[PDB]
Amino acid sequence: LKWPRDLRPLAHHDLLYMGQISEEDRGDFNATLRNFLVPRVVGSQKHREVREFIVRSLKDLDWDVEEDCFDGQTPHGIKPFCNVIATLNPSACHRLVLACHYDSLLHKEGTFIGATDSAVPCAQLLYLARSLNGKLQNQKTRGDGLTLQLVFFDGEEAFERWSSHDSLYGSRHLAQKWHEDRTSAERLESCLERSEIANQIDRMEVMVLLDLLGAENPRFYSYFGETQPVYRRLVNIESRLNDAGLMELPRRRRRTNYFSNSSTVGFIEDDHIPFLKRSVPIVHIIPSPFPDVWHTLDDNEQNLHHPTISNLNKIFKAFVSEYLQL
Repeated sequence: LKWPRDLRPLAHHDLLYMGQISEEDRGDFNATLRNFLVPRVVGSQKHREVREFIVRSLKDLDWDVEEDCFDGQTPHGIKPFCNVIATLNPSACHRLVLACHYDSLLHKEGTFIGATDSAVPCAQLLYLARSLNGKLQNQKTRGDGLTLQLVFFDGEEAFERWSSHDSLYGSRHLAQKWHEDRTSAERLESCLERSEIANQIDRMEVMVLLDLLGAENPRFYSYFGETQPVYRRLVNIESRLNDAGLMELPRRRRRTNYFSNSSTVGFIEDDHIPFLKRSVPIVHIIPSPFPDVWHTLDDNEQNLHHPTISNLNKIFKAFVSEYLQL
């Protein structure tokens, strides 16, 4: 079976313009990121402040923003959680869904910033929205049944020992709410004709999950067959960007090669898992191997590699522009 949306390739000139990262872009992304570079412990004050910042930032760009709050029991007792869900055009039938988590790991030995995990991926999502905003507001006007949706999960990390009950507090909750919330094509703007929509979860066209990003030389693989047609667009985009000479490398005539055009499995359990059990196609942008710093106290700003971040932003901007045909 083919992908349900025709896969039409980014115009060369957009490819170039997405491949730019000016001084202002660097400044903007870094100023976005600085707000995240604090420990974001579930239930904490800084955690709350981080959430408020995400919300203000998306509402300031006329997205619909939802704060999805609930309490859950954990090995460390009861905790409040708030997922943040931002949707450009609510009434659009289908969503390209980009996601990360904004909670940080409770480390035993001290303050854990969680720069790759997932401060940077949270910055990346907001940066995309801010930099592509004019185009996103133009795309919305089409009313052609597709929009962009960002989710910033809460409580992804295990408090004690990773298990089915201790991890993914936010995803498990939202996946479930949305599965149970019934709808149909006739209640929604411009569904594709083949569509069989019985609930909100059916409206997630593909879920692209970002985690552990910001270190040198990531290596990604396609972790899901269902989503290989989409994963391929990442490989192709990285390649066009290198051809165009728009990747940042240490010497001239080098090429990045982050997205390996091959696959493996892992099943690195994550925020995708509860959506996957209800048939939501998934692309997990997570590296194999995990970085140096994973879950150490040195997952901090000093260990972030700004040339890699820039390159990835290029790929993500272009990727979103191609999927949504901006």
